[PDB]
Amino acid sequence: SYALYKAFSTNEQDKDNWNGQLKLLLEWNQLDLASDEIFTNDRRWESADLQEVMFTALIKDRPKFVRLFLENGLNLQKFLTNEVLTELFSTHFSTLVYRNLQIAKNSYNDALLTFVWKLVANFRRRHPLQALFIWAILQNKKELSKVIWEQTKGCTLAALGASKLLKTLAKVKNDINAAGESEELANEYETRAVELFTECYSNDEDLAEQLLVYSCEAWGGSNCLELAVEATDQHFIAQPGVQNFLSKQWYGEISRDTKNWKIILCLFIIPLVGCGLVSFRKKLLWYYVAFFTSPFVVFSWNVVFYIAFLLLFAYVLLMDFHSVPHTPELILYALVFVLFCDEVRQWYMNGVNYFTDLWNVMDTLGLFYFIAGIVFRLHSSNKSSLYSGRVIFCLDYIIFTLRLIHIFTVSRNLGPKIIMLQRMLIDVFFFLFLFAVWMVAFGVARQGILRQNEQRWRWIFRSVIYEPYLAMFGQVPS
Amino acid sequence: VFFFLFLFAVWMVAFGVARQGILRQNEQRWRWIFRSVIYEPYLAMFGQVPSDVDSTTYDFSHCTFSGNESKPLCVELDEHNLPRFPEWITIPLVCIYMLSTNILLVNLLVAMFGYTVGIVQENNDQVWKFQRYFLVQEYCNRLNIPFPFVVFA
Amino acid sequence: ILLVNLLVAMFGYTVGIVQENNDQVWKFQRYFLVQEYCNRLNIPFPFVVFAYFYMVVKKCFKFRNEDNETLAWEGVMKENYLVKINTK
Amino acid sequence: ATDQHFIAQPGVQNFLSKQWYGEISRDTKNWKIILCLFIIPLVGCGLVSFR
Amino acid sequence: NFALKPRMRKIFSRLIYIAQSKGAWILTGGTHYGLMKYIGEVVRDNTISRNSEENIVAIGIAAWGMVSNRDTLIDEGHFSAYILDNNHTHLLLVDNGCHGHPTVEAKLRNQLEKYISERTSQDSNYGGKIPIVCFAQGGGRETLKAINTSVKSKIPCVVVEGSGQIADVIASLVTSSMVKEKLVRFLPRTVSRLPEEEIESWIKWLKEILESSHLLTVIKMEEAGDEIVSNAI
Ligand SMILES: O=C1NC(c2cccc([N+](=O)[O-])c2)=CCN1c1ccccc1O
Ligand SMILES: [Ca+2]
Repeated sequence: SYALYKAFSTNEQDKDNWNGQLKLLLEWNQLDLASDEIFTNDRRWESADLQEVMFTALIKDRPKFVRLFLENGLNLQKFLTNEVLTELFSTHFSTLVYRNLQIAKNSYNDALLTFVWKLVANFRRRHPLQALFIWAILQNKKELSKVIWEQTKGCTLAALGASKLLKTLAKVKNDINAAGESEELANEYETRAVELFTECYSNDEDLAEQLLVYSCEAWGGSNCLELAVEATDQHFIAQPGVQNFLSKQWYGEISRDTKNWKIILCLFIIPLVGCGLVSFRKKLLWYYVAFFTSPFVVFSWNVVFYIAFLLLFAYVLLMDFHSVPHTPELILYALVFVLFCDEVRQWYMNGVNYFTDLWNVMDTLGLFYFIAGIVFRLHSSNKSSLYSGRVIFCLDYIIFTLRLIHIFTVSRNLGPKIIMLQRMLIDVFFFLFLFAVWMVAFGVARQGILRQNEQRWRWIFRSVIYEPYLAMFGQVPS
Repeated sequence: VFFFLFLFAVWMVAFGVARQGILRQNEQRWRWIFRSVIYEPYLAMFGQVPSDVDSTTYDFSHCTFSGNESKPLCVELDEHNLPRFPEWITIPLVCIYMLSTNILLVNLLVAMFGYTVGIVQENNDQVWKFQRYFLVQEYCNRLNIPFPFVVFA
Repeated sequence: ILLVNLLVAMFGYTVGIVQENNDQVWKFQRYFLVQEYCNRLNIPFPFVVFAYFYMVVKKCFKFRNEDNETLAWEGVMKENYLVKINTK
Repeated sequence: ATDQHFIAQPGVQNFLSKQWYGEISRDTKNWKIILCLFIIPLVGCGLVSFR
Repeated sequence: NFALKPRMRKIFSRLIYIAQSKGAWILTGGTHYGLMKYIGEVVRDNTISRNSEENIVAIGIAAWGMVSNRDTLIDEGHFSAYILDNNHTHLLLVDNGCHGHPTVEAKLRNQLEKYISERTSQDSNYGGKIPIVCFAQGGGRETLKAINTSVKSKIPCVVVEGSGQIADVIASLVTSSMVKEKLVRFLPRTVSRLPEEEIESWIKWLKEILESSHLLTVIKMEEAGDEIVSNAI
């Protein structure tokens, strides 16, 4: 390249042809030479004709040259039109990347990937730099993307959305090499988002908490915190800045540096609100509302109400259950109506993804078994339907009581252990598989050796399944 | 220990109220409510397997028919003077409870104890020989005679 | 004996793995309870049904410069962080 | 030679899994495959990927 | 047009940080192009990052014979597209005759520099007297005329870099022959349009530069770490 530049330069006719020298030094990777003796003397810069060389540097993976061009002047929004994007996504877009995009859209669909599928369908047939950044990032370019990422405004949103896209495209099973590179690039941009927000928080807290909440006029139609959630990027939320934001939004009006026992003590004794025991940092009726508004105490009031509801359910079910409903059954139906209204509200304000949560599944299940218990219970003067209604309410009480576990996950102490508890199910299922195999083998062998031609199915299953099952708690079959 | 007792109390209350509601009808004595809701599912943590759910090993010589003497109430009867409770709903209920408490919930406490011992042992000797200061100062502070003579001083 | 004391060992191993990730997963789950309790503007639980009627009342009757300012604020620590990367 | 690091590398693992699923592409979920196993004349539908 | 490599980006960022820490004015041309553009951008960045604690002062001193769209008011104007920079919190535009007159603002600029260099304010550590530093990094006729007008006065404190056009020819040599030898070897592509009758004048300009070498100092290439601008000033 240096030999060809010394031949091209000393013809004394094309010394004025800096465009030809620049295209020659772009076709080769000569960064230092083009910087040292084209842009040195500042004797002729136009700033408007650099678009052909810019498109050439984009399509040929020349990131240091686009860095040099932006350093010496070009506006990308001035550079980018819809014809440029259709030439990128139509001609300069690969076909194997598009096939991986199809496989990801078929098997692992997501809201952001539906958005990028819609925009790539737009451009294969207004936020310029973000779409160019998406183009660069799903090609696995890895160094043109950093150059454009330094030019963007919403840089945290850009890094989080890019991490989400590449983590989804790393799940496609064919062409595992591209999946590996997209995984590495995903990890790099999520590291970048975390390390930028820790600086933006370690200077100014109020402006970082201003950053966390914005939608960027439909970047991808969502938020910085929401994009960190939807990618299951749990290191962006386990950092002390977002944790401090969440705790300051959790205690609300009450300052965080007051002890918890003062707060629950003022919860139980209501007219104690007007005293100097709680700190409202973060005249009297404002103290009243600033206490009874915060998330902490509405949660705590709610769990006290729920424990009282369970005691009422237990009293009704064990000690007062007659052929006609007495007064505490009617109070019980009123409280279950309150719970039903809350859950149908939460279904309305969530939609279908409400049913994604397991607790809302068993929550709907418990409400359904309750109303089934009512419709068996009201048929009086029939002993079987009344006993059946009470049996349905007992199994329903099992469901309502086991929901208290998922209630108490918010605690600093019990919380991480209840979350740990669901990571054990594969060990439990391995145990139950091996135990069921040994149990069936021993039970059928013992029943076959001892007896002869049992014809009752109940006394088959009491002697093959049930008694070898009790031998797990140390019973020694008799 | 407190995590274990919270989970065990939740399972214990759920099973005890379900079994007492399925079997019997309108117990009016508070003592025989709490002996049958709290105490017997508690004993099922040491491997007891709660008893009156089987309907073939249940004798009526341990009932009262009305709360007059010590014994529990009978399971509520049919018009044929037969027990009403389904075996196919109380045998697997006892099996699920007995699995959930006597095996999963105890062998989870073992794992958590082992993890806490695995953490705190390199800090444990430091905390012990920090606590050593307090006994050394309370025994070197007083100028004292033998303990049962200290009252003289 | 064999099959129960094997489950003990597997539980102990899984606890020994997942505990350094466990607090991260917990305080990630903390987001969902904070958002479902800070989303609704609500009264005490057994009174919420009253506010339900109030929402029925609704169905009875029926570029920004500081965002540019905070993005322009963000750019400065972006530049500072890039300087720190190339400084290390 | 019981050289189990030469087979625990992702290349031979990918070879083995591509020979294990066979005609069916690996990036389809397993429940569709077993569901089409139980219902035989469901083979002629767009639920499994034969890439 | 203006060549800004990232070393000069770091230097001028550090310069405006020093100006914010000390509460200092910065005098410059005040047009929209190149170095004044970058200075105005960093002024707006340090303003937008802190929003308080002695918001810095950037005076632009423009010629008014080169301003494109001109409006007479008493009432605020709206100057949109020499073009003026957006970010200078103060502008001053000198008055003269026709359009074709550069080097007009240099008289009032250097007269004001002399007046502050003689101005007394005893609440300082310079023994009063309000210290003044003059910086030059690029090149041109205006740079040499500004440096010699400063060093002809007392208390200029001229500081130059080690990269540029005239910054190199003042950094490197520290009579007529050596000046010619360095100027043709560091700026070859301007001398093709320069008559010798003013090249001897430029030799007289640089002789009056090097008349006082104590009032001049330089930034070098090995001196390129951090806090080099404080070490110069
Ligand atoms: O919101 C809630 N809904 C119900 C609920 C409502 C209807 C039916 C059932 N159920 O069947 O398990 C449960 C459970 C308790 N609960 C609650 C109370 C205090 C704090 C946190 C909470 O989640
Ligand atoms: Ca719910």
